[PDB]
Amino acid sequence: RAAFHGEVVRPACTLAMEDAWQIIDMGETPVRDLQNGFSGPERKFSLRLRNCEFNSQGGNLFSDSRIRVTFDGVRGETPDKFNLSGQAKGINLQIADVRGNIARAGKVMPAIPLTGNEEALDYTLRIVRNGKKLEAGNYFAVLGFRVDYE
Amino acid sequence: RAAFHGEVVRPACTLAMEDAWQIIDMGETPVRDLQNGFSGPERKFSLRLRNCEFNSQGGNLFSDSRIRVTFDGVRGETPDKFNLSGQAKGINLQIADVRGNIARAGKVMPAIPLTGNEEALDYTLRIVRNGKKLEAGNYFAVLGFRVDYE
Amino acid sequence: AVSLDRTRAVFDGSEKSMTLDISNDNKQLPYLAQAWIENENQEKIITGPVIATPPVQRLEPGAKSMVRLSTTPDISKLPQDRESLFYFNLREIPPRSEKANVLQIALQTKIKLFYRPAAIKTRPNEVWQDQLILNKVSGGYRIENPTPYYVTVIGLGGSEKQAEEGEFETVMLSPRSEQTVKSANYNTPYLSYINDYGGRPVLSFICNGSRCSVKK
Amino acid sequence: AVSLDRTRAVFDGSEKSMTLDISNDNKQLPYLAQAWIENENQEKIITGPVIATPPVQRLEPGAKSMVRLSTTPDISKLPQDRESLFYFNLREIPPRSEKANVLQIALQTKIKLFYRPAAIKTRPNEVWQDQLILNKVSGGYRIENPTPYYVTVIGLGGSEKQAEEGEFETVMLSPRSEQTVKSANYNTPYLSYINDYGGRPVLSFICNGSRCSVKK
Ligand SMILES: [Co+2]
Repeated sequence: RAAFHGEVVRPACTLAMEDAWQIIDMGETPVRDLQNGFSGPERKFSLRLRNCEFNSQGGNLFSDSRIRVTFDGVRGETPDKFNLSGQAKGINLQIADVRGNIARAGKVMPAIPLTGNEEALDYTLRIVRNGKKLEAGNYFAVLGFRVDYE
Repeated sequence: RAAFHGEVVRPACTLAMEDAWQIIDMGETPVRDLQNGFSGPERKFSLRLRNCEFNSQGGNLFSDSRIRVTFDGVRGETPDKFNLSGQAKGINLQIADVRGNIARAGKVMPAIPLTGNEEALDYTLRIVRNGKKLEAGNYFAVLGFRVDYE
Repeated sequence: AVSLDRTRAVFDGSEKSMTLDISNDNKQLPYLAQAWIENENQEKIITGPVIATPPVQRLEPGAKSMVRLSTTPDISKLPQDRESLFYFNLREIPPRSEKANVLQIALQTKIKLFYRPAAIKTRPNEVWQDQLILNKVSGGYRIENPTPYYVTVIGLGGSEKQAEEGEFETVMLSPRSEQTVKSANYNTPYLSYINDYGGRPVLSFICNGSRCSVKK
Repeated sequence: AVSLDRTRAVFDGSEKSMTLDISNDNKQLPYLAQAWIENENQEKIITGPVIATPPVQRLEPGAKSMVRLSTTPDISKLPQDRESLFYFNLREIPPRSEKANVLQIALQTKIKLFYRPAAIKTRPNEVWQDQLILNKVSGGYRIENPTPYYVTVIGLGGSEKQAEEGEFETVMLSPRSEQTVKSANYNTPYLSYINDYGGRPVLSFICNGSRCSVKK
């Protein structure tokens, strides 16, 4: 547009979710599913990264490794699990990207191509066992989603 | 081109002339023409203003009054004349734009449309009488061409 | 031969000094470059509150250099809620030729130097010019500038093209002031101005009676 | 909810401090924003030589604010002929919901913070990345960065389109260093990098044997 103007830079992405509290409802503790040897039901949650021109001609900041994402939290029973807070006992959290890669606390997520050309990162979490006696009760967890810019 | 980059501003114009000394040869003192009651022969001199995107879609910095030009020097006999330095006596200098407007020392030149769509300002000077006894001899004059930016 | 890198300078009052790049674009001869500052009335100042260094410097052919602008303690005496106007001057001294009967031209560049105190510092591309108000009156408009910055109006017409190319006597409004301009009446007046970068944006106005303000 | 105005920051060593604009883009709830700095090894620092203020601040919905970066006296101990690397961090603290069995996400933004001493200050849009040199070797190239600045390489292919879109493991070269990258051989390699503004220019290289340098 204008041939002469001030400095214009790419801003960092702002994260947005359906819920204003940036919260994902996990549902009551899936004791039935757990005891049967399975994992609780899956809960999808989309993270939209805006204002940073996330998508480009033939790619996006995430897939091209221009930004690196990491889920920060407390390691659970195994490196593939996150610890949970609250009254409940015997349960851990698990997070996976759209191809099954399981997130490890403080470990960068692998860059992969996105589907739907949507300007969002989609993850799936589910409750799993942690090798301890199951004790129903409310649980909580605050996870850090860290975006490192190249 | 680039969506994100540093500040880019319009630079001021740089003045250029045919002669590397930015000098206009006036020729020997035209005593013959002077005594006959006329003025010496005319000498054209073009001032090219570059690097400032002088020309725009439908105009130019000068014609649109975005810059104002003034010839600075010492007033001669009348407000329409410039004083000359050197041995010679009895002579003044006169400067006129492409429409006959005569430049007055320290007085801004009137904005007017340009011809030829050339990125240059063309002026014409000639030696005239100053009401004193003619005394041949070399003369000199340094004039300031001042460009005030709006 | 000697040229300056901009058509206007904004001195950020939150810093102590700034530099302006100059250049001897003549690649054959050496030219000298003198610089000085003038106040709002274009009167020369030498001791402050803004100084230019060096006052004179030699530039070899094709040489590049710069002039530094710095403030003295007295700078604090200027208003801190509006801009103050100065002028920066760069005048060349061409190499002395000893040719007979000649005329030599020496370019002088004079640009506006806006001292912008920290309290009104702006972000890149910030636009305050859209706060101007046009009031229809006999002969033309009475333009109001309620902002703390100087605003240079270079166009005013009935259309964008007219604002950019129409004939208009350039006028600059001091901070918090108003001036009257002779002009034809325009249904939806468009106004053009020069920004910090030497660009010429165009603003679309809407009127209600004799009072016109920028399109919301 | 809380976002930062840039993907990288350059601290001009000729000034004492700078500000970064932040914003709570959530227009319904209030979010807190903590900021801190980390050294070149991503280890947190609190006493200097670079500090961020405020460390924590409350942002009302839709609120805009900023974080100021300032240096301590110890800043002078850093090299003055090359950049020094730091990281700026902005982590939000979402409003505590007391909902049962929930997971809450808190964004953390980490960008590179380049301390650029005065001696190597640059002009807007200056390009030094074109001084890189590619040396063909087993597996790929050994990239040389002889400049005093950090250079982040995000692309390398046989064509411009390939440099911009081709798969490439991003790498950053420290000032005056060199690194080896696994890569296929390219007749006329093109390289892409990220500049101070978050832009991604592309450079055209020409080779002579195993040594490739930017097209003159
Ligand atoms: Co641009």
